[PDB]
Amino acid sequence: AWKGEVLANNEAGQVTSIIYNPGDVITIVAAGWASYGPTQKWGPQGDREHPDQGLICHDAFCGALVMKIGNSGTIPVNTGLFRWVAPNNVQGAITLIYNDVPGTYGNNSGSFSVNIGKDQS
Amino acid sequence: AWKGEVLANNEAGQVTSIIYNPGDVITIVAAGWASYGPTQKWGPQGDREHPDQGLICHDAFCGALVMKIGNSGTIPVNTGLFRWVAPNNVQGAITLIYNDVPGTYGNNSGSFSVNIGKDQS
Amino acid sequence: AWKGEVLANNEAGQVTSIIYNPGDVITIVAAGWASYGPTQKWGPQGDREHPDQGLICHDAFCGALVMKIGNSGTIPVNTGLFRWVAPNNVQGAITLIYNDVPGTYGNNSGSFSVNIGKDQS
Amino acid sequence: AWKGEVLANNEAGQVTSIIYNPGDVITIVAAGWASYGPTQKWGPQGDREHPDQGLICHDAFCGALVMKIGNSGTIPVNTGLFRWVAPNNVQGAITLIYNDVPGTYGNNSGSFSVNIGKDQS
Ligand SMILES: CCNC(=O)[C@@H]1C[C@H](NC(=O)[C@H](Cc2cn(CCNC(=O)c3ccc(S[C@@H]4O[C@H](CO)[C@H](O)[C@H](O)[C@H]4O)cc3)nn2)NC)CN1
Ligand SMILES: [Ca+2]
Ligand SMILES: [Ca+2]
Ligand SMILES: [Ca+2]
Ligand SMILES: [Ca+2]
Repeated sequence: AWKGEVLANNEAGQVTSIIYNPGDVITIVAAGWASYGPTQKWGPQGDREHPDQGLICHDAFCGALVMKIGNSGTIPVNTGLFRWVAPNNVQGAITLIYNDVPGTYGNNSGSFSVNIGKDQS
Repeated sequence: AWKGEVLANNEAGQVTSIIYNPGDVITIVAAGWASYGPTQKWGPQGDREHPDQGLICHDAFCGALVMKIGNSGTIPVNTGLFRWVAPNNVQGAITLIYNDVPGTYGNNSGSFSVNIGKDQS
Repeated sequence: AWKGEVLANNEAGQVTSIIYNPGDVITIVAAGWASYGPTQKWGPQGDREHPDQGLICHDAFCGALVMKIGNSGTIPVNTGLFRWVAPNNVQGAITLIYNDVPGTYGNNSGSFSVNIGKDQS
Repeated sequence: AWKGEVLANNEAGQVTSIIYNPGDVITIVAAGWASYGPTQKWGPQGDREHPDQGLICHDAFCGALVMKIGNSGTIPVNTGLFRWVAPNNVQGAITLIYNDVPGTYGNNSGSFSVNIGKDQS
């Protein structure tokens, strides 16, 4: 299991100790407050009212928590995933990332606190 | 396990099929959008900017997801709980509840989706 | 989870810290060597050659590991149980017991080492 | 999870679907009756009275259940493993094998019924 923080201004994402292998079932729970620029902060679902201006993940809101598994595309995480199997046979190290537009991370603030564990299988 | 929705307008909350017993380890993941009156909506951590005017749970923000276990007082859930064990004594059915001031749920809207499961212990 | 020894000469059995509640899924692994009287010893499946002369559990061999849940009748455990649900209407503390004839435990020897855990549900 | 049987007369062993990866926690439960040649039978701990005349696993009795993980040496299983983590650098498919002297499996009989699962980690 892994626990740690994902900073909103960290464009490269936060590598975890979790390697997702074939057959794994995982659960993720994320909490906390972050911003992509505004004074206001949002939780791990991000800002539902904000337009997509070239986000790294088009299937989550600006300011949401997302991830990559190995060489996968970005996958939404939001507040978390319950007893979840990765689609399309993706595998590898899990990296958590704040959803913003590339090159605009420098004004971001806050972080999310994230737990990931493997479940029974 | 149990999956369902918790309406922001329901002062009675949503009973689940999960009975929390001593020593149980549980995980909850919550998502969605709700409001305690204003046009804006917030996720399950609620509105960090809003003062407590008599909330049912003084340890979570207005608009956050909380729960009771049996006849306990309210306990924060927020975006969820990861492999969590209760304080000694609580037992009984989990009921999920939107955090607002009693008598003021009339103008509330939206809902949270929630998954609850028992973990290894 | 619980880990402990169950002595073969212990007619009252070994009460564990595990309380089986409705809906629980459990796993048990048992190991070791014990005798109901003879000089040789057998594992937790007992002695497949030995006739039943009034055992506390008629559905396991003499020298097998069995259990009660609360005030239930005896239930076979043998080498263990994998992700097992109890019959309806059985609940309470798990007590582990060596399978022998009542009043004949005095000449028994050895013990079984047992682990019990609750699984995801 | 894998469920199946391991024949006493199968010298090559039984290659399961469980790929043990770094960090995994596994549980195995084994049951049943088998023999290395005699008309008598033993459970998955094998025959405690029998000398070791060149067994594939010297840390278990003749007639016990043992395993390999990838290209590891043999590891005793006996009646099972409870929430077990492998030695460092040990990884790969789990092969289950009856413990007998090489070249002497042809007179063996019976089988053990075996369940393997991955636990939470
Ligand atoms: C008719 C007599 N039957 C029996 O004795 C059987 C076997 C068990 N025996 C006992 O528990 C005791 C104690 C005992 C003493 N020894 C050492 C002498 N026996 C011996 O060395 C031996 C060796 C081999 C075999 S069978 C043989 O085993 C090989 C691997 O070791 C291989 O698998 C071959 O394919 C297989 O044929 C038997 C005995 N050992 N145990 N004696 C009463 C209980 N009933
Ligand atoms: Ca930004
Ligand atoms: Ca309101
Ligand atoms: Ca006896
Ligand atoms: Ca043989």
